[PDB]
Amino acid sequence: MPGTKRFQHVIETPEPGKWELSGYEAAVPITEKSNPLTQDLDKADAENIVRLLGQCDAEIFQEEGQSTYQRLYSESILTTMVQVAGKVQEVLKEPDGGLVVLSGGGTSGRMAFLMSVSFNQLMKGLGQKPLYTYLIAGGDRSVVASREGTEDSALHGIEELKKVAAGKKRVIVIGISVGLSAPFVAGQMDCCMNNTAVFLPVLVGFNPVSMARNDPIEDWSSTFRQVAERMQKMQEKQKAFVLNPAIGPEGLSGSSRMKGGSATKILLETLLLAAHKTVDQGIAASQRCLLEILRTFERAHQVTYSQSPKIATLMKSVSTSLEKKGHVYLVGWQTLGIIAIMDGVECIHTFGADFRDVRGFLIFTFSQEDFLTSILPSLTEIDTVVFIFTLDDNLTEVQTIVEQVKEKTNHIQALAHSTVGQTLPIPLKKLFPSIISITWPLLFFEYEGNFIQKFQRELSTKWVLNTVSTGAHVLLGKILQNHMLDLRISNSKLFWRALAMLQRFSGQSKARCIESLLRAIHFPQPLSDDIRAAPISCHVQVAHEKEQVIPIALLSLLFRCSITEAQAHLAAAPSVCEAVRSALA
Ligand SMILES: C[C@](O)(c1ccc(-c2ccc(S(=O)(=O)c3ccc(N)nc3)cc2)cc1)C(F)(F)F
Ligand SMILES: O=P(O)(O)OC[C@@H](O)[C@@H](O)[C@H](O)[C@@H](O)CO
Repeated sequence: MPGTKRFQHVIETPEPGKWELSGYEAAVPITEKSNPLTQDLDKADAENIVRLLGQCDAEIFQEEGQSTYQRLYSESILTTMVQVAGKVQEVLKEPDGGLVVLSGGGTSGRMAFLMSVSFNQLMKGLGQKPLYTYLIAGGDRSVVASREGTEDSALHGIEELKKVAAGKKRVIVIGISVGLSAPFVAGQMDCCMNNTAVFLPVLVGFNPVSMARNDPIEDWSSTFRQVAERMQKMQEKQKAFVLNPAIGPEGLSGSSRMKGGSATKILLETLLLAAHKTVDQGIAASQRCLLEILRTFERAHQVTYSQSPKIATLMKSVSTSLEKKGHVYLVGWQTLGIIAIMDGVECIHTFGADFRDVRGFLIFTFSQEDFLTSILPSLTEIDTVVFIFTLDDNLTEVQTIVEQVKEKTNHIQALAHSTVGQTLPIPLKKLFPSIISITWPLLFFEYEGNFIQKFQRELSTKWVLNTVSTGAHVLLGKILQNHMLDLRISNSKLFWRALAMLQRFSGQSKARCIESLLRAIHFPQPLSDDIRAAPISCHVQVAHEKEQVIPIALLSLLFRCSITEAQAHLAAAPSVCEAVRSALA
């Protein structure tokens, strides 16, 4: 019937109590699963939230149990890292006409960008031509914007890839998609396999290939799953690689910007840095070199969450200022500035939040005086401003701006990275009472810009900011158990996530859930056979423009009522969240 094929890959809602034994659960990709640790994240206070997310992050480093999924420290994965470092070396010997592309959508694209800069700095420092570039769904602008809609085209991915691979002779394309999901990446990987002379694809994500996305892509014939099964067959001959350790579900379900983006850096910085540092030594990359780097990243998690209490306190002050209706400013220097802007932007699509609600700044790129002149005026009693820097930064630029803001704010906390035995200028630097000092043991780096120290700090800041931004919103009651129910449908994945969430919270059939969602999306237009059979992109395009799509659809299901009736009830309620939670009860 109309729509059957569009919706075929969707599994039926299991009966009450049979969610386990249906094996609906067994087919939910790890990246989409509910994390058991965060069952009650919506009831944790600020310190528990910090404890719970630090613990979810720790799962990146958990080793394989004895019939189960390969993980970061499993031998098959590390061996694949080794072989990939190998192939990157080949290109580093023959830079002429060589290129290395790091590509993803959303946060995968963001992570790509940072890494491409770093390894370009590193080749610069050695006086070598930069060989890295990045690709991101929707073009360069996407690096620092909420543009969730742009990942759904495989021709787009391929076009970007063809632009940059210009007239190169040897191209490594590292397609990153946490969910093994983005059609932007799938097209690149497939195109690489049709020209193996030139291209070597390397696919990075965090699901087993058996769980890779398998619904049709609108502008492409193969599914991500097919593309990844075929890359895996090519790996036996070293013409493709799939690098896909499980890292366990996200603490906020399906929020792959968190563990996923972190694991992307951990995994790729490790491997790229091993490759570089072993070419000039005339020595193959080896498990042992990678391990050293992985264990350093693992210490970085411990070190970072040593500051949990003060992490929780920044949480409380970010949530407060949002709860009144203030804004939160994230002020950082060099690469940590960039990461700040990335965090704030991601809050737009992740929590429905305004661009002003949690925004980042680099010294979006506003110089010292420029920030003092334009932004400084807009501050208020109830706002919160966060300073993020190292002791290597230019602390006269720092303290100035802090001085200025201190008058207008009072809620300022800060995030400071030091090697042990560095001190804070002004012992009266008690402009910040009780800082989040994060102090890094001395380590034996040998490259000029000390790249291992940069990656540690970036990763640690990422974790802090991710945990704060995410925690501040959970405190406001915007998250249900460990799901963001009220998201904005802006791509096909988000559309499947919504339908999934409707089945889980209603317990009602697939067909009912699908019908409610399409009615909520296209109201006031009734369901027609065309709408039922339309490409998912049609539903996305319409839903992306509306508010409360998913809650309305869930209310209509729970009260077994019309869309007209569910909107009226929502408008009659004190808030979306209360309407939903009391309807659930
Ligand atoms: C955990 C939960 O059941 C759930 C179950 C499934 C999904 C989900 C399942 C599949 C998709 S998807 O976009 O089709 C997809 C995405 C990635 C992938 N590798 N495979 C499929 C998106 C979301 C999301 C959530 C619920 F409780 F949240 F509903
Ligand atoms: O890396 P994937 O699975 O291809 O996901 C790509 C993007 O959808 C994803 O990073 C999204 O922007 C984030 O908001 C999810 O937290």
